[PDB]
Amino acid sequence: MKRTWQPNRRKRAKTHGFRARMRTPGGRKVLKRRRQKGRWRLTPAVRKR
Amino acid sequence: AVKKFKPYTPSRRFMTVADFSEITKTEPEKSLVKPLKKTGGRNNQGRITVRFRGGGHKRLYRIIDFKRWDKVGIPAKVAAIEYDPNRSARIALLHYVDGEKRYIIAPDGLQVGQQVVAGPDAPIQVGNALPLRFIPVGTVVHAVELEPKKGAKLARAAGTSAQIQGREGDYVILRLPSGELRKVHGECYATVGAVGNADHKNIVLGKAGRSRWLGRRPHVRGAAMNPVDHPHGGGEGRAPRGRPPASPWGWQTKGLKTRKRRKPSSRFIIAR
RNA sequence: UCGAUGUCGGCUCGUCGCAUCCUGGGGCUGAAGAAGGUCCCAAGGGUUGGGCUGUUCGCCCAUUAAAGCGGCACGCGAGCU
RNA sequence: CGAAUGCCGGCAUGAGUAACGAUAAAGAGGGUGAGAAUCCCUCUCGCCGUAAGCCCAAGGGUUCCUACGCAAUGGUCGUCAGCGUAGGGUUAGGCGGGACCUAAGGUGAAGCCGAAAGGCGUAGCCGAAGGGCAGCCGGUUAAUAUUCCGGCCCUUCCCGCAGGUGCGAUGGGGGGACGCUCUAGGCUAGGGGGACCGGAGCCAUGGACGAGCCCGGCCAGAAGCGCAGGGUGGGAGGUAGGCAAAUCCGCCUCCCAACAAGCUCUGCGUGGUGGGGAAGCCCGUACGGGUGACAACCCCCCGAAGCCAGGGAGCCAAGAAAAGCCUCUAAGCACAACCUGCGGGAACCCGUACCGCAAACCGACACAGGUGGGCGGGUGCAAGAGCACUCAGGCGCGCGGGAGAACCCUCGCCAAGGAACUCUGCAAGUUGGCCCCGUAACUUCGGGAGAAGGGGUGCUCCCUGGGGUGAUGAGCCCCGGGGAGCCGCAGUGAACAGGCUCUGGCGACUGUUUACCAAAAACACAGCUCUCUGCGAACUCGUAAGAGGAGGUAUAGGGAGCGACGCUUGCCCGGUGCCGGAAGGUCAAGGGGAGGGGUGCAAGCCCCGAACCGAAGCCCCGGUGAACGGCGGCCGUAACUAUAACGGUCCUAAGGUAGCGAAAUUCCUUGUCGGGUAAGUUCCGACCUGCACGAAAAGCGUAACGACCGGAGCGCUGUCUCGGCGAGGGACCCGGUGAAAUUGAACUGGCCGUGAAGAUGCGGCCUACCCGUGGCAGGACGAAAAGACCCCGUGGAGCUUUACUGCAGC
RNA sequence: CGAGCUAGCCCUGGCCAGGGUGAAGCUGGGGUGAGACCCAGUGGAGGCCCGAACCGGUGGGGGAUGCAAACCCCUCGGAUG
RNA sequence: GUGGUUCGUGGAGCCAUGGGGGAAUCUGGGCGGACCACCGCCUAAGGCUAAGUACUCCGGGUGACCGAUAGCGCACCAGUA
RNA sequence: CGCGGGGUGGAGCAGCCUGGUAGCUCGUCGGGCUCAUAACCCGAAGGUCGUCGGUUCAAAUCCGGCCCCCGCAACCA
RNA sequence: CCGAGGGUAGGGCCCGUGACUGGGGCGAAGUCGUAACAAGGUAGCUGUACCGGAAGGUGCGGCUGGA
RNA sequence: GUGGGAGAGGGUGGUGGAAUUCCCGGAGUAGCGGUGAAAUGCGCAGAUACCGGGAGGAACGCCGAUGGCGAAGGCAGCCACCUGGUCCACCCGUGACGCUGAGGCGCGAAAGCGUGGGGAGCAAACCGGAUUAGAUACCCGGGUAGUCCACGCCCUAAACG
Ligand SMILES: NC[C@@H]1O[C@H](O[C@H]2[C@@H](O)[C@H](O[C@@H]3[C@@H](O)[C@H](N)C[C@H](N)[C@H]3O[C@H]3O[C@H](CO)[C@@H](O)[C@H](O)[C@H]3N)O[C@@H]2CO)[C@H](N)[C@@H](O)[C@@H]1O
Ligand SMILES: [Mg+2]
Ligand SMILES: [Mg+2]
Ligand SMILES: [Mg+2]
Ligand SMILES: [Mg+2]
Ligand SMILES: [Mg+2]
Ligand SMILES: [Mg+2]
Ligand SMILES: [Mg+2]
Ligand SMILES: [Mg+2]
Ligand SMILES: [Mg+2]
Ligand SMILES: [Mg+2]
Ligand SMILES: [Mg+2]
Ligand SMILES: [Mg+2]
Ligand SMILES: [Mg+2]
Ligand SMILES: [Mg+2]
Ligand SMILES: [Mg+2]
Ligand SMILES: [Mg+2]
Ligand SMILES: [Mg+2]
Ligand SMILES: [Mg+2]
Ligand SMILES: [Mg+2]
Ligand SMILES: [Mg+2]
Ligand SMILES: [Mg+2]
Ligand SMILES: [Mg+2]
Ligand SMILES: [Mg+2]
Ligand SMILES: [Mg+2]
Ligand SMILES: [Mg+2]
Ligand SMILES: [Mg+2]
Ligand SMILES: [Mg+2]
Ligand SMILES: [Mg+2]
Ligand SMILES: [Mg+2]
Ligand SMILES: [Mg+2]
Ligand SMILES: [Mg+2]
Ligand SMILES: [Mg+2]
Ligand SMILES: [Mg+2]
Ligand SMILES: [Mg+2]
Ligand SMILES: [Mg+2]
Ligand SMILES: [Mg+2]
Ligand SMILES: [Mg+2]
Ligand SMILES: [Mg+2]
Ligand SMILES: [Mg+2]
Ligand SMILES: [Mg+2]
Ligand SMILES: [Mg+2]
Ligand SMILES: [Mg+2]
Ligand SMILES: [Mg+2]
Ligand SMILES: [Mg+2]
Ligand SMILES: [Mg+2]
Ligand SMILES: [Mg+2]
Ligand SMILES: [Mg+2]
Ligand SMILES: [Mg+2]
Ligand SMILES: [Mg+2]
Ligand SMILES: [Mg+2]
Ligand SMILES: [Mg+2]
Ligand SMILES: [Mg+2]
Ligand SMILES: [Mg+2]
Ligand SMILES: [Mg+2]
Ligand SMILES: [Mg+2]
Ligand SMILES: [Mg+2]
Ligand SMILES: [Mg+2]
Ligand SMILES: [Mg+2]
Ligand SMILES: [Mg+2]
Ligand SMILES: [Mg+2]
Ligand SMILES: [Mg+2]
Ligand SMILES: [Mg+2]
Ligand SMILES: [Mg+2]
Ligand SMILES: [Mg+2]
Ligand SMILES: [Mg+2]
Ligand SMILES: [Mg+2]
Ligand SMILES: [Mg+2]
Ligand SMILES: [Mg+2]
Ligand SMILES: [Mg+2]
Ligand SMILES: [Mg+2]
Ligand SMILES: [Mg+2]
Ligand SMILES: [Mg+2]
Ligand SMILES: [Mg+2]
Ligand SMILES: [Mg+2]
Ligand SMILES: [Mg+2]
Ligand SMILES: [Mg+2]
Ligand SMILES: [Mg+2]
Ligand SMILES: [Mg+2]
Ligand SMILES: [Mg+2]
Ligand SMILES: [Mg+2]
Ligand SMILES: [Mg+2]
Ligand SMILES: [Mg+2]
Ligand SMILES: [Mg+2]
Ligand SMILES: [Mg+2]
Ligand SMILES: [Mg+2]
Ligand SMILES: [Mg+2]
Ligand SMILES: [Mg+2]
Ligand SMILES: [Mg+2]
Ligand SMILES: [Mg+2]
Ligand SMILES: [Mg+2]
Ligand SMILES: [Mg+2]
Ligand SMILES: [Mg+2]
Ligand SMILES: [Mg+2]
Ligand SMILES: [Mg+2]
Ligand SMILES: [Mg+2]
Ligand SMILES: [Mg+2]
Ligand SMILES: [Mg+2]
Ligand SMILES: [Mg+2]
Ligand SMILES: [Mg+2]
Ligand SMILES: [Mg+2]
Ligand SMILES: [Mg+2]
Ligand SMILES: [Mg+2]
Ligand SMILES: [Mg+2]
Ligand SMILES: [Mg+2]
Ligand SMILES: [Mg+2]
Ligand SMILES: [Mg+2]
Ligand SMILES: [Mg+2]
Ligand SMILES: [Mg+2]
Ligand SMILES: [Mg+2]
Ligand SMILES: [Mg+2]
Ligand SMILES: [Mg+2]
Ligand SMILES: [Mg+2]
Ligand SMILES: [Mg+2]
Ligand SMILES: [Mg+2]
Ligand SMILES: [Mg+2]
Ligand SMILES: [Mg+2]
Ligand SMILES: [Mg+2]
Ligand SMILES: [Mg+2]
Ligand SMILES: [Mg+2]
Ligand SMILES: [Mg+2]
Ligand SMILES: [Mg+2]
Ligand SMILES: [Mg+2]
Ligand SMILES: [Mg+2]
Ligand SMILES: [Mg+2]
Ligand SMILES: [Mg+2]
Ligand SMILES: [Mg+2]
Ligand SMILES: [Mg+2]
Ligand SMILES: [Mg+2]
Ligand SMILES: [Mg+2]
Ligand SMILES: [Mg+2]
Ligand SMILES: [Mg+2]
Ligand SMILES: [Mg+2]
Repeated sequence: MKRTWQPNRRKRAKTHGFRARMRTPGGRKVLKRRRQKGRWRLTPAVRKR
Repeated sequence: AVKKFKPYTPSRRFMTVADFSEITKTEPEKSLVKPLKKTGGRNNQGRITVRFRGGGHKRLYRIIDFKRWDKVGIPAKVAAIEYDPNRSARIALLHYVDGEKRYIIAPDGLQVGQQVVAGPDAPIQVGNALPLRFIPVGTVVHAVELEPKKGAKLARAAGTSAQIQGREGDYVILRLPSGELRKVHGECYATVGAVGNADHKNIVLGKAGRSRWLGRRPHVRGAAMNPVDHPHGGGEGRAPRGRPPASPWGWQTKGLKTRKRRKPSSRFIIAR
């Protein structure tokens, strides 16, 4: 039947986006750590135009 | 009135509709004086505070005039009488001679063509509005104010009305659609007559949908749910509560009074 | 046997015991004959179809030479229901 | 290190075993090649065709096209590929999105709130398949084209000229601007037909040179015309309203219009011109090219759900906003500016390949699953997007070849009987569309109804009645009627298409639900009743601000129960609750200080501390059951017995009314009668000794409704007696690829014993040459899950309350 | 950190072939003092009916190291709310 | 009414404080564990102030530290696949 | 089988737990009123306390065993 | 073609019968009470309504066949 | 026809006063209620009785009659509107147009029913207190439907002269 992953570019940047994470105190920390851990990608790689 | 139906479908037998004869060939509302976008929504910021709402026909707000000392002395002619989805009372639209249009909740009687007005002057006739003092003790009246300049608030439901009782200082005793004798200030307007369309209390919704149309989702009894989400809940084949009847949140609901005790509004009240 | 021995009944499949329901042999009979009663020998084969109940079991209906009692993890769910 | 169902890794066993992913289906000839069932080509066959064909959007991100390649990927093969290497390929003022607008919702200056973090928040801003907005038809590439090219037609800006007018805003007004159902008129898309027109060709096999077969008879298109249709009154006075001002809008009052007459505005025809243009045949493809061709390009008919569109009518549940646009004026400015025509110039950013019901998206897979929008031909079947076949187009599902066992799956048929099957007619059958006859109890007059039960259905000829489009006609297309007659077992001859009835239980009904074992009698539901709430409402969320309630106001809002409708819902307020009681009793901080104490030489300083004054709550006095609840026992009595209308007595707060009753309640119980049956623990009707019904956790009924549950009968049948044969997909054999859970090691027999009590492994005896293949499941206390029952642990969680102790809240 | 699955609500769009049944209301006639009302014809209502799409998921069978960590076949509920 | 200190209401001071009341300027005020007397010690309600102390992203040195299942998760283009 | 409640004049009930004293209502019997019956009025009688044991100075009463009576329980499998 | 009849399906009326149930009539000397006729010891009767073992009571309006 | 008369004849709207019950203020105490007698009940939480004020419902004293009006059921404070019946005088008009009346249709007390409203007094049922052998009755203290209004039903009667 229908599954749980229904990709959607908008929803994805809108939710796990970078400006998205900067906006909140908890998300900014999410960035810190990922930066502090090394992670090549701080946030998901949404795309297209 | 109240239209009836032959049983050509169970439900549309007991079903009963209003009679919109009193509706002056109007329907399409009046831009300008209303309508405004009406933000429908069953909960506040986030959560749902009143339960069981949502869904139900889209609606446009008819921005009515609920404080008439706006036009003291300026007479206006009642133009139409139309339907208002936001209330039980039908409403009348009227053109002042000032050239301004505005709606008023329509009183029983008021016919299209009639002239109506407000102010200390104003003749005591259906439609006219005046400060409570200047109104004849005993006359009935609707659309009362509670405090000078704050707008109408009592007897505005379909065909409801309040009767003046006496005077007493800068105050005048009323008798609200509920039976409470209240002391209102003299300077509160109150347009004379009863609200009209009193057949409203007689409409037999009819089916399940009918309720759904007016935006009210099904209502489930506490008795149906479990202990986890309401007092009356569990365990075997139904049950008799098992304790003093209570609400989802738990306070008694078969008798417990609510008005907050030490309210300042107490002293101006006298009844039930 | 609880780091699992699936549990009632039914179905299918059997197989075994004899403390034998039938058929075979026999003694006594309050056995004239016919039909019984009762005990002894005997398990080779046989031991029906239905109504009701999940039923085992029963109680019926219609028959039969008879419509036997038990065991096999209340035989049989890596065979079925 | 030998064990931890240990951790990582490696390699075994099962095993050449199961599988190889829809039963839509393949056969051949010729290519290429080291190597072809699998790649290319041609012929034949088959499958899809409201798709398994096209066109968008999302998602994906080079998969596109081409050349060279097969180690791996491909469930086999592979010369092939969506795979490897390389190169190429995506072109916009008019398509979509942005230098436009607003929606929910975000964000948020002002402001408000919060220990901090932060939370709110009218303006504004952001926010879109919603509003607005200027491109149609062809042609070209191996791959892009509404983007390039051709033809034709538009839009903004900026600068000029030419002419008009008081021009002029984020401000005023108008407009934009709106539901559902049903719809008329005229068009278009699309489709059918043609004795007419245009075309290579073709007369086969008995006949046909014929108004024969086969193929095709269009596309776009400015202005102007025409045909539909949408919008809209025109004056003049007066004005105090549209938060300043308006000449605008609104409201009065007189005129002329009421008509679309007129203005505009779309749509459809026609249009200068521009393009396309079959079969067949010839070619070389991996495909397209050429000819047919000076191609013809005409006449009828059906016709939308699309267009005119803001069309119309009806109904209640009463149906976004803002901009563009029009208009109005304000500051300012009127040598500005704006409007109209005409030129010239300027016109940016991002997307554009390909897949896209799927091998490229979501499912670890080239996965029988899931995925929004538009087009979706013809014929027949009453209709249709149904069904059968078939255009265009696309496929034969990336292992094959044989065989013709058991068994399985899916399918087909069957003598006689037919429910004897079985928990159950589970399953399967019977029935089936349309037309016409004809239909009961009951009933809320609608219904029950497709009740039931019947007959008709093909083809041919004759006569004949209505329309529709054309003129009042031919044709073409729809509906009908009457009469003769033909052929088969059979005419909705294939496909799609209720078995019916009787009677109970529950629930009124349509709905809803345990996504992934329960679809129900459960939830919901209209409706009934109780209770709270006067509005800064009650209530809910929130520390607050705040919001919801509600831009509501007692005919309203919250909470509780009951649950259409009919007839009804008795008695108990003693206990619990809630409601009402300016009296009393108790009662905390606080007030009050009689009196006492500690130190001081003392003035003092510091402590206790009785009266008495002290809330709510509790106590106490009352009320209240559609509030939590409750609604008896033992004896005796009638002129046959029997039973008890009658009585006595004990105790309750009162001692279950009506109605119903062996029940979805009945233990004893298959109660006892009666009905159905040859036979009935079920079923139906009764009786009442109701273990342990009973009136809004409603009581007793109730037409209609039900994938609910029980009982019966008719019809029909492989359910059964009681099996049999047949079909295909597996199973089996051959070639190719090749798993798995499991596994202390094994050289792994029966019996009677024995052993921790159920032995291949111990004893005794019996049997037994070594190794496989298809089969059956009795066993290895067989595999699978550290038993989900039970107990245990001073293990854990969810839940309850007059358990304890707190907290919110009041 | 999550409502890209699922649940509800808010905003904005879209979809529902073709058949039945025939409510009100109209119009005509009948009726009356006026009515009620009764006949036709018209009309096109409805959590109405048959039935695709679509949304489901009743019974059975298959599947059960599956095509699939919910599938397939026949059958079946709703389908203008 | 609470927090701090060893101090859990204790005979409970001291130091901080949300609440109420509410002074004095050297003959003024606080403290020495309830309180009072005496004897003493300090001078609240403003602020700043090196050093000695902590840490190891980074550089260097040394190891009765490891030696590719060890040692950092990574000796290898790893916070990668 | 288990649990706990009950047997008292003719009938229904008290009386015990803090042992010594059996009470109420009805009925029964005698008398009265009435023409008579009942009602009513006046007087009277009536209990081995279910039984076998002992506990005490003394048992309806307290403690054991049977005898019937009633009410409850019988779950997880 | 019609057609006696036979078959099948569904209705209409009537008769018979049935566990059990409802009230009725009748049947010398069973039980309970006293409703009515005297002012019947609550004047009676009445339509209706609720209640009670029973006669019956009570509400509302009515009647003289009572005062 | 003309011109007059009486009337609680009917429907609608409005209005007045007496009394009851409740609430508020006052003042005031030790009992009030009730009956054959009582008790239940109410009252120091301040009753009864008395004065002041307010709310609400229903019924209209005197006039009133043995009277009037209507077809009956039935109809009563007062005012206005709409409206029916009817008697007299005058003998002007029509000119036999008449009587009854199966059926139909309308109306029809009280109680009862539906929907909504209202509810002071009263009051089935019901609860108490007495009475009695018992009382599911009479008597007493409470008390709900109903009694009142609107609309729609029901169609009965000692609807009796
Ligand atoms: N014929 C009387 C009708 O039935 C009823 O009356 C019946 C009963 O009331 C009556 O019963 C009476 C009883 O009332 C009276 N107090 C005692 C008497 N012994 C009984 O008598 C009855 O039984 C006996 C014996 O069996 C018979 O012989 C006698 O005929 C019979 N009436 O017996 C009657 C039947 O026979 C109605 N009350 C009466 O109004 C009605 O009209
Ligand atoms: Mg607007
Ligand atoms: Mg919130
Ligand atoms: Mg938020
Ligand atoms: Mg509910
Ligand atoms: Mg539940
Ligand atoms: Mg709870
Ligand atoms: Mg409960
Ligand atoms: Mg229960
Ligand atoms: Mg075990
Ligand atoms: Mg094991
Ligand atoms: Mg023997
Ligand atoms: Mg013998
Ligand atoms: Mg055996
Ligand atoms: Mg056994
Ligand atoms: Mg057994
Ligand atoms: Mg067994
Ligand atoms: Mg099994
Ligand atoms: Mg096994
Ligand atoms: Mg070891
Ligand atoms: Mg391993
Ligand atoms: Mg094998
Ligand atoms: Mg094999
Ligand atoms: Mg195989
Ligand atoms: Mg395959
Ligand atoms: Mg085909
Ligand atoms: Mg690639
Ligand atoms: Mg390719
Ligand atoms: Mg190649
Ligand atoms: Mg391969
Ligand atoms: Mg594969
Ligand atoms: Mg090659
Ligand atoms: Mg490639
Ligand atoms: Mg923008
Ligand atoms: Mg730019
Ligand atoms: Mg905002
Ligand atoms: Mg914010
Ligand atoms: Mg914006
Ligand atoms: Mg947009
Ligand atoms: Mg565009
Ligand atoms: Mg392409
Ligand atoms: Mg201008
Ligand atoms: Mg403007
Ligand atoms: Mg505007
Ligand atoms: Mg020939
Ligand atoms: Mg054209
Ligand atoms: Mg102005
Ligand atoms: Mg060509
Ligand atoms: Mg319109
Ligand atoms: Mg704007
Ligand atoms: Mg492109
Ligand atoms: Mg493309
Ligand atoms: Mg699609
Ligand atoms: Mg494949
Ligand atoms: Mg797929
Ligand atoms: Mg889909
Ligand atoms: Mg089509
Ligand atoms: Mg068809
Ligand atoms: Mg199809
Ligand atoms: Mg057969
Ligand atoms: Mg046959
Ligand atoms: Mg048969
Ligand atoms: Mg059977
Ligand atoms: Mg059998
Ligand atoms: Mg059955
Ligand atoms: Mg079946
Ligand atoms: Mg049924
Ligand atoms: Mg049934
Ligand atoms: Mg249901
Ligand atoms: Mg569901
Ligand atoms: Mg489920
Ligand atoms: Mg269902
Ligand atoms: Mg299910
Ligand atoms: Mg608010
Ligand atoms: Mg609001
Ligand atoms: Mg409510
Ligand atoms: Mg319920
Ligand atoms: Mg229910
Ligand atoms: Mg009750
Ligand atoms: Mg009580
Ligand atoms: Mg009480
Ligand atoms: Mg109480
Ligand atoms: Mg209280
Ligand atoms: Mg107090
Ligand atoms: Mg019974
Ligand atoms: Mg029971
Ligand atoms: Mg029988
Ligand atoms: Mg049977
Ligand atoms: Mg029987
Ligand atoms: Mg019950
Ligand atoms: Mg109840
Ligand atoms: Mg119920
Ligand atoms: Mg349903
Ligand atoms: Mg078979
Ligand atoms: Mg086969
Ligand atoms: Mg092989
Ligand atoms: Mg052994
Ligand atoms: Mg050995
Ligand atoms: Mg051995
Ligand atoms: Mg085995
Ligand atoms: Mg095992
Ligand atoms: Mg364990
Ligand atoms: Mg258990
Ligand atoms: Mg413990
Ligand atoms: Mg009609
Ligand atoms: Mg219809
Ligand atoms: Mg429907
Ligand atoms: Mg359907
Ligand atoms: Mg402390
Ligand atoms: Mg010190
Ligand atoms: Mg000291
Ligand atoms: Mg010091
Ligand atoms: Mg100082
Ligand atoms: Mg410092
Ligand atoms: Mg080393
Ligand atoms: Mg390592
Ligand atoms: Mg090594
Ligand atoms: Mg590592
Ligand atoms: Mg009969
Ligand atoms: Mg008498
Ligand atoms: Mg009497
Ligand atoms: Mg009497
Ligand atoms: Mg009476
Ligand atoms: Mg009575
Ligand atoms: Mg004359
Ligand atoms: Mg007459
Ligand atoms: Mg009447
Ligand atoms: Mg009445
Ligand atoms: Mg109602
Ligand atoms: Mg009274
Ligand atoms: Mg007496
Ligand atoms: Mg009384
Ligand atoms: Mg009379």
